[PDB]
Amino acid sequence: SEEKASEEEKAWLMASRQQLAKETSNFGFSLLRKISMRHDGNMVFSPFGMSLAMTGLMLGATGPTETQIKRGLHLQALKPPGLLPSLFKGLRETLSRNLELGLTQGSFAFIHKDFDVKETFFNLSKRYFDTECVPMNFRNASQAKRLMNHYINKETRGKIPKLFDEINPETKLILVDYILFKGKWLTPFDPVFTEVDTFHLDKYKTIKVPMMYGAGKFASTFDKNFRCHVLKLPYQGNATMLVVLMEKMDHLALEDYLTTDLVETWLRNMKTRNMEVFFPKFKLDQKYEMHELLRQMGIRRIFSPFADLSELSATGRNLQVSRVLQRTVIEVDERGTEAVAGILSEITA
Amino acid sequence: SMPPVIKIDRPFHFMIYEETSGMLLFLGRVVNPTLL
Repeated sequence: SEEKASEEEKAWLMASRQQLAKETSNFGFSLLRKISMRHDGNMVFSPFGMSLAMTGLMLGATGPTETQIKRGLHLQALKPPGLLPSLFKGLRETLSRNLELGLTQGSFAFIHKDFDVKETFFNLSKRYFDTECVPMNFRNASQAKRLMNHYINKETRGKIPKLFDEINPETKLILVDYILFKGKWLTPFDPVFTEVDTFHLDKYKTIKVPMMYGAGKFASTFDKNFRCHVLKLPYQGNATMLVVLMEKMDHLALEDYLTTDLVETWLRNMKTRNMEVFFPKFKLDQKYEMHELLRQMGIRRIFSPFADLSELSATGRNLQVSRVLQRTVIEVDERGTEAVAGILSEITA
Repeated sequence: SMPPVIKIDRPFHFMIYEETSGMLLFLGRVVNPTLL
């Protein structure tokens, strides 16, 4: 009947969305791995937001330029058309159903003087990301910097006031995607019990830090192979923070073994018990030039003189991505967590 | 007769997930909480 064709399609959408979530997590773990090779110390970024940024590029490329991006994001094929819109519609729904989540995302397209964008790409960007177009003069670099930093400061609500540092005058288009997460703990820590405590930087050195304290039902498990505790710190709106604490000072570096299956194994072995939790407050602010990193993930041609972005522009040929920068700030607190990521892509002539 | 205690008093990894979709929103490592 009419249900038959739509009932099969819902099963497929349900399957495809699980596949996309899994692929985004693994994409994230790949990045964490690449990033860690250069940066010791604290790190934070948004896999979801990073892969939205890249899929934004991808729709716009063709040939080896496009297919290299699909591989880098782990975006494997699906079953048998024209059902990509339904997949994005389904993702928005899922991220919109729970009004307590506190998650907003958005997208900008900053465009150079009279550089005409193809119509089908403009449309899709609004349909999939609700992209907002703003004319620009990147030749007048100092002026464009101030104007773009105003827009990102507005939308990130003051937490990333200066995303842009230097402006390449040969820039024809830059795509910015942002993600804002205002999470409230499902049971907040009472700041009356926050105390100064000893944190171990390594086997020899220590430092004193504010430790928040909660006592009650928490979900956790102990992986005996990696010798680590995993703990769920739930938010309102059906989000959660997984915390992974290694028992011994790096030894078996988790980064290199981290996969969707390992996390699924932990989530399966969780048990809930009355327990006491000490957990430190922290702010992070990190900034990563993704260009060379993405190149290591096999996304090459988009950055080369032979980049094919002919779905982004009809005529324009000598176009390429020169820079992909990601800036992420997080603040963990007695009330919850507030995390903002901004991601920009410099398209150059 | 004595509740377990988990003390995050050493470097750790964190992941913020939206549980309905399964999307990894944020991913990180904290090696020293007193600085950016």
